[PDB]
Amino acid sequence: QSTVPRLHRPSLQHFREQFLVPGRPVILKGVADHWPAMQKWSLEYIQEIAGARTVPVEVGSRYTDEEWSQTLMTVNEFISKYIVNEPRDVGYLAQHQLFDQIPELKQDISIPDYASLGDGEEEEITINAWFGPQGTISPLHQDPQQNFLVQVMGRKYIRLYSPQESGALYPHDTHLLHNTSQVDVENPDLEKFPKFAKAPFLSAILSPGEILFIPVKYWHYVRALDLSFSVSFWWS
Ligand SMILES: O=C(O)CNC(=O)C(=O)O
Ligand SMILES: [Mn+2]
Repeated sequence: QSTVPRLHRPSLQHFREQFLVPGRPVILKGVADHWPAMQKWSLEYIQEIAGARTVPVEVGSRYTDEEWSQTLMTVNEFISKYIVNEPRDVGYLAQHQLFDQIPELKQDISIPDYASLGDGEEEEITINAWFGPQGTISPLHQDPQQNFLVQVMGRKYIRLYSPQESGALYPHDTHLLHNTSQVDVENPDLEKFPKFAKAPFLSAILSPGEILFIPVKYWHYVRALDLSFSVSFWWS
């Protein structure tokens, strides 16, 4: 159990050799801290630019829950019901291609140059928004591409487990959830999942202007500590 390392604007070669090729997480500083988003994206700005648009919203504590569901509403409705007014349930505008929907917002972000070290096309990079209140939780899971998760507003608590530790994370048996752990990271049932207790991990609090590199297939768990807006870039 240790902290994810933080590096200020490392060279492309240093990132490639020490992090990308070996598949090791790192937080990059001084890279996204000057996105216009970092100063422009307030709730008021998001309402002005996106408020009338329809977005998918996940409702419930964790997508692994039984009562969890997905609905559609405007961004203004999402803010009113799940952020500003004392909300009744946790809602999360998660994993949504908001920048394709609202191209004006693309002007406020940039793809990190480190993504050019991959073997894929820039036109195939997928950019997703993650916008929600304090307390959203994305259960421990792994993704099939590299990721840069950029924090714009608020902070997130992140726990990372290597693919080498997959046995101790008890992936779901069904094919559709095989990329998700059965374990609740922050309150694990150690009578049912004893191997989880000894599995090593990295953790961090990701703050505005920071980029977390999540290597392909690295298991990650994310809880928002404040009202939060993150932007993920999936690339190969
Ligand atoms: O930010 C979150 O809640 C979860 N993020 C991701 O799983 C991701 O960027 O791939
Ligand atoms: Mn993910």
